[PDB]
Formats: sequence, structure tokens, C-alpha cells
Amino acid sequence: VESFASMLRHSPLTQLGPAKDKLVIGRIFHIVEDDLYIDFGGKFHCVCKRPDVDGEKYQRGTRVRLRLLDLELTSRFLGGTTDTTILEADAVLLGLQEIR
Amino acid sequence: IQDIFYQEDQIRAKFFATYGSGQKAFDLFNPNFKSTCQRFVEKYTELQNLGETDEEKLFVETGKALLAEGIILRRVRE
Amino acid sequence: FMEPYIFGNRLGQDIIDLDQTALNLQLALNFTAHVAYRKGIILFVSRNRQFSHLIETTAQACGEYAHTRYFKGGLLTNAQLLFGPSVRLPDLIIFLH
Amino acid sequence: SRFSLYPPVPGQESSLQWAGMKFEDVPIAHIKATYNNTQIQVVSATNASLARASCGTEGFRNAKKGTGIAAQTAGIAAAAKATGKGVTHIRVVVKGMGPGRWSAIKGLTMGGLEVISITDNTPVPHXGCRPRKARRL
Amino acid sequence: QLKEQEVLKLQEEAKNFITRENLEARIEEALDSPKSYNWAVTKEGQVVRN
Amino acid sequence: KNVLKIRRRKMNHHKYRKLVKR
Amino acid sequence: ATPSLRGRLARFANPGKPILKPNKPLILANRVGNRRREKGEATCITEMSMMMACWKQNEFRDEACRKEIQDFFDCSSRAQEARKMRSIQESLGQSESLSPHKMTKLLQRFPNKSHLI
Amino acid sequence: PRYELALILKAMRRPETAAALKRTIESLMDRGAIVRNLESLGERALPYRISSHSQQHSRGGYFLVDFYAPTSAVENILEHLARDIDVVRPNIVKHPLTQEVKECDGIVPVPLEEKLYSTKRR
Amino acid sequence: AKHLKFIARTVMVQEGNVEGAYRTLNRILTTDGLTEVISRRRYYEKPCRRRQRESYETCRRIYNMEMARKINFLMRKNRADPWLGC
Amino acid sequence: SNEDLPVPMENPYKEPLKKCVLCEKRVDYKNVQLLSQFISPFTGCIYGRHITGLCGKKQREITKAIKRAQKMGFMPVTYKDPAYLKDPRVCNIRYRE
Amino acid sequence: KQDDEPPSSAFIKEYKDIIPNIEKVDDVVKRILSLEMASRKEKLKIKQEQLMNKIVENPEDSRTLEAQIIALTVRIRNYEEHMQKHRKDKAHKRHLLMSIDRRKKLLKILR
RNA sequence: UUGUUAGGACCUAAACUCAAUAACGAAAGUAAUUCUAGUCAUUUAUAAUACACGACAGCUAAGACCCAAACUGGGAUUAGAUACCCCACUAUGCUUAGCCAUAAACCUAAAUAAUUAAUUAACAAAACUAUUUGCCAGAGAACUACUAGCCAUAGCUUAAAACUCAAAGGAC
Ligand code: FES
Ligand SMILES: [K+]
Ligand SMILES: [Mg+2]
Ligand SMILES: [Mg+2]
Ligand SMILES: [Mg+2]
Ligand SMILES: [Mg+2]
Ligand SMILES: [Mg+2]
Ligand SMILES: [Mg+2]
Ligand SMILES: [Mg+2]
Ligand SMILES: [Mg+2]
Ligand SMILES: [Mg+2]
Ligand SMILES: [Mg+2]
Ligand SMILES: [Mg+2]
Ligand SMILES: [Mg+2]
Ligand SMILES: [Mg+2]
Ligand SMILES: [Mg+2]
Repeated sequence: VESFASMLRHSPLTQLGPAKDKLVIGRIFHIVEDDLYIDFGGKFHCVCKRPDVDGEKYQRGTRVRLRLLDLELTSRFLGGTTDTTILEADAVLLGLQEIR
Repeated sequence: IQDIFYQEDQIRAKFFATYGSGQKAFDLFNPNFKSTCQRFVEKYTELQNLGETDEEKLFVETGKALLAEGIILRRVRE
Repeated sequence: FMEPYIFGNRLGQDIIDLDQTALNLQLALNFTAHVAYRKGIILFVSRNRQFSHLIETTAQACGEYAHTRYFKGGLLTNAQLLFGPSVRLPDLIIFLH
Repeated sequence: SRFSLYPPVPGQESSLQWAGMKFEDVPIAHIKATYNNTQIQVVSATNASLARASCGTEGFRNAKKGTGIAAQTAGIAAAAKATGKGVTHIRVVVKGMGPGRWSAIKGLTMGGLEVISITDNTPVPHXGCRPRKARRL
Repeated sequence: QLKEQEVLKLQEEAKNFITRENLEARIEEALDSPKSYNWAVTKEGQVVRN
Repeated sequence: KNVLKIRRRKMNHHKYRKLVKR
Repeated sequence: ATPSLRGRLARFANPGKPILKPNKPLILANRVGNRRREKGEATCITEMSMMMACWKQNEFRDEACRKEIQDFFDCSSRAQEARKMRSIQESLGQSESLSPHKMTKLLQRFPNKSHLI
Repeated sequence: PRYELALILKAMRRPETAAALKRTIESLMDRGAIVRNLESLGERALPYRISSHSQQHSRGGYFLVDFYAPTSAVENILEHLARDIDVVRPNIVKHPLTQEVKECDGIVPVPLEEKLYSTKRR
Repeated sequence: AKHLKFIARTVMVQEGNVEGAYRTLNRILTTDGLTEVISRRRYYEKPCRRRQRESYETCRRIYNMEMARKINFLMRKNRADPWLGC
Repeated sequence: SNEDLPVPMENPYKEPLKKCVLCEKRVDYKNVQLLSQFISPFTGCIYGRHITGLCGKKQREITKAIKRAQKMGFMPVTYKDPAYLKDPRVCNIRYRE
Repeated sequence: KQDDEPPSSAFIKEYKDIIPNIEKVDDVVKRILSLEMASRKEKLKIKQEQLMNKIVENPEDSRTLEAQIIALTVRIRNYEEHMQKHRKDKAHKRHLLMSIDRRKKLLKILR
């Protein structure tokens, strides 16, 4: 049985390295009006806006392309003892993935 | 808390600085996904097993091997 | 108080040792089974609204109870007044969150 | 090919002329806007007096002498004397930060003078004279 | 080694120092060639001599 | 804190200065 | 960039004399202040002066200033609708930004904690 | 030490400017100096009107004189140059090249300060 | 006094928008801090008062600027409720 | 023990420190073209480090050079010389709306 | 005064042992690197080194009490010359009196 | 008198922006420019009856004087207004020497070396150990009386008792 240490070393997330300005594939699982909730394989989903072009194409289950920025949006503020987190990830929707 | 840094990160850091992230998009839902960078690190390791000791030699030779494989590596300084 | 369970920090993101998780999860599931075997009341509790319906659906499937809504002050410390004189309180509370 | 807020540079060649006059030649309207009285003097580019006016000379007195409408009247009066003397374009150097700082320039516009630029010369010492003590209220 | 080199450089530089013999000639060479210390940087930190 | 204890010393010192003046 | 707050307050770490002496603790609150009311500016002030100007010459006789009187009504009639239309729509929408009440409720969903949990 | 003179001279014709620069540098030598270089920066308009020797000046010729001199000579040089009638404004400073451009590795990000107040609930 | 006249604090009127020229002139003097300087130079501010004021303004700027960050940091999470009804 | 355990090392991906637009450059009082890029075109006032973007060290070098240049008959004090009104803009500021 | 004052023709302590080795150096170069074209601080580094040779058994060591005392005797005489011109300098009058007291403390430990 | 002066003289006084900086100095204090002189090694803590300093105000002699300004005079306000507001003007703030030695001289936190768990009287700027000196022992009487020292003479430091009360005080 593979060890947890081995699993982590060869994990896709460990291979990604820093997540800033990386390209990843996500999946839309929830849509509220023109807001798309996209799972890109991380801890937290991201929330993007439906593009004007090919808006109807972005339906639930649609795999898309993204440019990650943060896996979790967090920041300590003046007088805080802990980082405030919004339980959300940061990414830029680039467009649909070609099925090919 | 131990900062998690494997030995491949030295190689991966150079690859991202020289070529950026592979134009192919990462798929983090496939448990066995092999990215363009991870193949670079697998070849760089193979050459290092042969006994090459110069980092410059291993980086330019690995680029040539992937070029023969057909992977499109762009040395984007931008 | 979580640093014992953290395998390390992968570029800012804490990683949780899944070896300690496996050991602790074994104990927690073992305890939850003996409580269920002895016909004890199990209450699932969470306030995450993304998973509110899933957790209420699980409790119904198991045959147990779920409280995923706003928790009234005194629910357990003042149970007799809120629910009635002979209300039986939960024997185990599972906090998914 | 755009308008420049910055004034022409003295000693250079520019295409900007007003009524066949260069920038250095256009007469200057000196407005001293204080918190009590707003004075106005118009001079030629050789520093020769052409018009003079102020809220006091118009006839305002005490607290009325320091209102916006009082300076507006003073500017219109200064324009009339300057317009008679032969002035159509003025460079407005507005000293002071009082109530009739803008009103005096608005009166000059109402009086038939064409402002081409606005300078500010409010005294700002670089370290100078100790000001009078703060008033208690 | 460093101090010996620094002394030798100063000895080479002293060849072109001004003296009473070459004063007038050096003055006219300076007057003929003006110098400029002006230059500007961009938001990218690049010198932009005109 | 209030200045009450300073006010007592304030009056003691003022009254003493006028006694010395007299 | 927020000013530096290192070596400013009077503390046992700081060797030198303090720079800043805050009246109140420097901890972000979970509310925003109630924005103080803003008032508008006079509308049709120029047109009123024009109307009044003509009267002065014509002994306050509306026969001479008929055209100017109609301009004063025109400006007021436009502004009358403008104040009506803008209050009904723009103020209700609050589209551009949040109000103090809406902002504070969002600041309370992710509140600042100066104490350990 | 190594001193850089900044000599603004009266606007004059080259014959007289050259004569003024020979008289000036000779004074530096007479004060125990070792002149290293002479540079011209050109005639230009002064940033403001400087009044020297009962004359108002709007244009002057800017010159630099690099030299060595004892620490005691700096005062004597400035006194003499201020008495010259073709010197608008003499300013002696320590030569900039003696000071070295310091080595830097960018701005270090110092984080927002913490542990300023106790963790007591409010 | 010894400088050249009409270069400093001077604006040019564009197509007869004198009010715009005045409004730009004031924006310059306010942005450059001259307005506050002339406002505070009417009377004398005591050295202790000046230091108390600068300490106050710096602490306010620190708070206001940081408060803006939290507002902008949470601006994105203000969206339609995805989990309405639960 | 375990070959796959992480190895202590300095962060390979650590990002470089940002430098100011005058980092490792010589600020001279005689370079009035560069000094003029950090003053106001209208009043000639020195900009603060929240506008120039300089570090503490280079901000003080520019400040000490503008004052020396202004005091030695090289630079004007009450405005920016009209010659340098066209030079590159390296300060975050907009007088026009 | 004191028996020894460095001559104006002497080289600074950086090049004191370097110029002698160099085969031939111009008069000007020697004058630039002499004590005539240096600050007073350089002339004091030469005064101290002379005294360390004439007193200390091992002039290579500057951390001995005898060497520390010699370092303070040069400063004390330097502060005194300063105070002969700047009669109302209270910071340097403090520096002078504090160095004298420091020497007395070191001389006591040495004894 | 006023406004303008790209006119002249003066060089009195004070140092905008930079400074959203936080450096230097034992403290007091110190930020217009230039140059000269200049801070530096005692293991560390610990000192008076000694030595040297010490904001502001004030004193002595001679100068300076743009502006500010106790006092004083005039105007107003008020029932009164020996005030708050307005005008004028002096001691004084400046310089050269000497004196005085006091501040909410407080960052109300002595200095030094640690420690961050075995640890909330309240509030403030988290708790706490060791070392050495100084200081405190209910409030008022009392920054007082007397004594001694001091360039101080309506002064400073030093500093009680009688007598009165059953509280005063701190935080909430
Ligand atoms: S960041 Fe390097 S000198 Fe400014
Ligand atoms: K205090
Ligand atoms: Mg209070
Ligand atoms: Mg009493
Ligand atoms: Mg307080
Ligand atoms: Mg006059
Ligand atoms: Mg004048
Ligand atoms: Mg020196
Ligand atoms: Mg009276
Ligand atoms: Mg006087
Ligand atoms: Mg005095
Ligand atoms: Mg005392
Ligand atoms: Mg103090
Ligand atoms: Mg006392
Ligand atoms: Mg007494
Ligand atoms: Mg006594």
C-alpha cells in the first residue's frame, strides 16, 4: 500500500507548484444567475462571471479553462489575530475546454 | 511545521522561470495526470542518474530530449 | 491546537497528516458504531449551508437526527423547557462542521 | 495636437496669440481676495495701472464687504474701467484665499473681459513669520 | 594586491591631472566640450538619456 | 484619572504664593 | 500602501520614544460609520438672475421680460422632473455601491477577531 | 580630501570666461590643491535671479572643478572665490564619486504589525 | 520673488471654460497641500498641538486605509445567495 | 526510513524582491532632469514616497539632492522647469480628473 | 603637547606599508596619499599605531587593556583639542570627561 | 493708507513640500544647504556627600527687532467682564557671556539577562523569573514650618509635628 508521504509527493497538486498564474481545468457544478461556481481540483471552488460570448455554452458540468491566482483568499487585517478567509478561491475564466 | 519541499522543486522552479507553465492546461481531477513540467522533471532525473553533474548540462539536454518527443517548449522570458 | 495533526505546509497551505486522520477516524467510527448498536440517539450538527441538504439527507438515511439550522440558545442546557419535561437528549453529537 | 494647461515659456516661440498679442503682453488682473475685502487692480504688461476697484469702493460696508456678491460687483466695475481704457484680454493673478476669490473672476467675465489664464500667488512662507495666536471660541 | 592596484590606478590617473603648465590648454578643451549629467528613468527603471 | 488631587495642590500653591506676596 | 505601524506605539519592545498615541485601539471594527448627509446646489440660479436683471431695467414689469420669464419656468420645469426622476430611481437602486447598513452586515459575515477562538 | 567645486560664473565671452577659469583654478593651486579635472556644463539661464557684486544675473556659465586639498583649505577657497567679481555662486562639496552607490536587493516586505493589543474579548 | 512670473501655479483657459480652469487650479493647490498650509497659517499652531494633530491624522489614515482593504477584500463575496432555502 | 519524506531546503519558488525605479543608481544634485521627475509641475513641491514609489533610502537621496540643487543655483524652487515637462512620468498622480 | 606628531609627508595607515613596496611613485601620488590630504581621523590612526609599537609588547593585538588604554589616550587628547576651540560644546565636554573616567577604570583593572 | 512693481536696499526672524519618514542623542532635545571638528571597544547590572548637563519661563550687562506677545491703554460684550472677541504697544521670544536648575522633565512602566508554558482583580501597552540599587507604608495638614547647602533674596533642593477625620484613593 502506497504511503501518504508518497501520495503527496506524486500528487497533481504537489506538481503544480505555486498556483499563481497557472493554467488548470475546472468543472461548473453550480450556477446562480450569471455566476458560475467552478471546481478546479482544489480545496475551495472559484466563482466567475458568465462570459458575454457563448454564454449559453457555460452550463453545469461544462469543463472550462482557468488561470489560478490563489487557492484560498485570505488576509490578516489591523488588529486581527488570525487571517480572515472568505472560503473561496481566485481564478480567471478563460473559456471552454476543447473536447477533442 | 515543516515546509514541504521535495528535491524536484529545484528542477520545477527552473522550468517555470524559463518556460513558464506548459501551454497544456493542468487537469487536477485525473489522479495520474502527467504535466509538461512533470515529464521534464522525469527526464531531468533520468539524465542525472547517468551521472551528469552540471545543472546547465542537464537543463539544455532535457530540453532537447523533449523537443525530440515533440513537446512544444517556448523559452518565454516575458 | 491543530499543529499536532498537520503534516506540513506546502507553499502556504497546511497539509493534514492522513496517518493520524486514519487512526483517529478509526476510533471515531468505532465509537459511533457502538453507540448506534446500543440504540443511542445520534444528532448530526453543522452550520455550513452548502452541505445543509446533504447532511439532513444523511441523517434521514441512517435513521438518526440532524440539526443544520440556527441553534437556539439553551437547546441542551434548557431542553425540558424547550421540548418538554421528559425529552431525551442526544447520546452522541457528530459535528461535521 | 492638444491644449496645454501649462503657460507659454517666456523667451521661446509660440503660436498662441490673443488679439494679435503674445502671452507676455496681455494685461494682468491682480485680485487680492482677503477674508474681509476683495481688491482688484488691472495693469498693462509694463506694470501701469489701468483699472482699480474693491468691495469698499463699490460702497459695501462691514460684513457685506466680504461676500461673494460684493466681489462680483467689484469685478464688473473693474472691467468697465479697463474696457474703457482698451483692454479685452486679461491674465488673472489671484492672490488670497478669501470669499471673493472666484466671484471677482466671475465679475470680470460678466464685465466683458476675456480671461486667458489664471495664476495663483497666495503667499506661502517656507518656514517666515510667526502668525498671530489662535482665537478662542 | 588591491592596495597596490589602487595606487597604480591613481598614478595612471595623475598623468592627466591639471598643472600650471597645461592650465590654459586644459581650460580651452573643457570649454570646447560641454558635459551633461542629465538623464531620466521610466516606470521600468530604464535610463533614458536624450 | 481625574485631576482632583492636582486641584487641591493647585489651590494650596496659589494661596501660598499670595501669602508670600503679601 | 498603509503607513507603517512598527515602532510607533509605546510598548516594551520599542526602544525609542513613541511616534503614535492613538485615542482608541487600532483594531478594525465590524461596522462602518453612517455617512453624513450631503445636500445639493442651487438649480436655475443663473436663469433667476437673468429674469431679475430684466425687471430692474423695466420697473419690474413682466411685459418686457416675457421671454426671460419663460426661460425661468423652463429651467425649473426641467429641474422639477430631474429631482423627481432621480430620487425615485437612483436613490432606490443603490446600484453603484453599498450603504453603511449593507456594508456593516457584510463586514459582520467575515468579522475581524482580535481575540483567539 | 577630494572635493567637487560647483562654480557658476558670470555670462561672458569665451576670452573672458577662459581668463576667469585660469584665475580661479590658480587660486585652488595656491591653497595647496591638486586639481584633477575641469568640466564645463554650458551657459544656461539661472533657476532664479542671483545678485552678486551689485549686479543681478539671469544667465551664467556652469563649471565643475575636481581637486584634492587639505580639510583646512576648503574655507579659504570659498572665501576667495566669493570675492571674485566674475563668480556668481561658488559651492564646494565632497566629491560624489567618493561616496558609493550602495548595494540593494529590492524593498523587503515588512508585514503588518501584530501583538499590539492583548487577546481579551471586547 | 527672484523666480520667473507666470510659470508657477498657472493654468491656461481652454475655449472659454474659465470655471474649469479655476476648478483645475484649485485641484492642483489642494492636491499639492498648499490649501491646507494657507488654512493653518492664519493662526499659530503650537508645536505640541502640531505633533498631536499629525499623530491623529496618521492613525486615522492607517485605520481608514485598512478598513478599505477589508471592504474591497469582501466585495466579491457579496453576491446572490447560492444556497437559498438552506 | 521513508524516501518520500520532504527535504529541508530554502524555498525554490521564492519570488524576487521588487526594486524601486532608482535602485542601484546614482542620484546626483547636478542631474536636474531626474530630480525634476519627483516634484510638482505647478508648485515645485517634492512628492511623498506614496507618490514617487521610491524606497526610504532613495526617497531621502532625492530629497537631499533637490534641496542641494535648489540651494546651489541649479534647480528652481517654486515650479518645475518647463524643459522637463515632457519627460517620462514615474509618479502616481493626476491633477486633471 | 606630546613628543610625537605625525609628519605631513606620512602616508595614511591603509597605504603605509604598500607604497614602500611599489618601485616608483610620483610626488603627486604621494601627496594625495599623505596625511596632508586626509581628515583628522586618519592622522589619529597613525598616532595610535605609533604608541602601540612603543608600549605594547604585541602591537598586533588591540583588545588588551594596555591597548584599550592607548586607544583612549588618543581620543582624550583629541577631545581636548576640540574643546580648546569649541568652548561651549557640551556633548564633547561629556565625551572628554567620560573617556577620562573610562581610562581610570581600565587603569585600575590593569594595576 | 491701499494695490502693483520681471525696481532698490536689508540679511532681522523662522526653516513649507519631503515627513504616509521614525533616524540621532544620556536626558533635555534635534530635520533649509555646504564644509570642518565629532559619537566607537570597560563582561554586564548597581553611585553620592563628587563632576558634568538639563524644555519653557525668569534674572544680570551689552546688542538685535521682521513678526509674535504677559502687562498696559483704547473698542465691544455683560447686571458687572480687572475675561473670552477687536486694535495699538512693551517686558519677552533672537545674539554674545554669566546666572537660575524648575516641568503632566510622563512613553506616568529603573537597568540587565531571560522565558512564553506550569498564566485573565479591573483598566491600560499580555504574563512572568532572576540580579542590583532607589523609593513607598491611611487621608488631610504639606510642592507647608524649622534646619543645612546653593551666584538662587517673593527662589530651588532637603522635609516634620501638633491638630482633624473614618475614611481618602484606584478601576468599573
Ligand atoms: S529598492 Fe533598492 S535602492 Fe530602492
Ligand atoms: K505623558
Ligand atoms: Mg476623562
Ligand atoms: Mg487646600
Ligand atoms: Mg486616552
Ligand atoms: Mg504700499
Ligand atoms: Mg517688492
Ligand atoms: Mg570630518
Ligand atoms: Mg479693557
Ligand atoms: Mg520688543
Ligand atoms: Mg533669555
Ligand atoms: Mg521635581
Ligand atoms: Mg518631554
Ligand atoms: Mg515646585
Ligand atoms: Mg518651600
Ligand atoms: Mg526653608
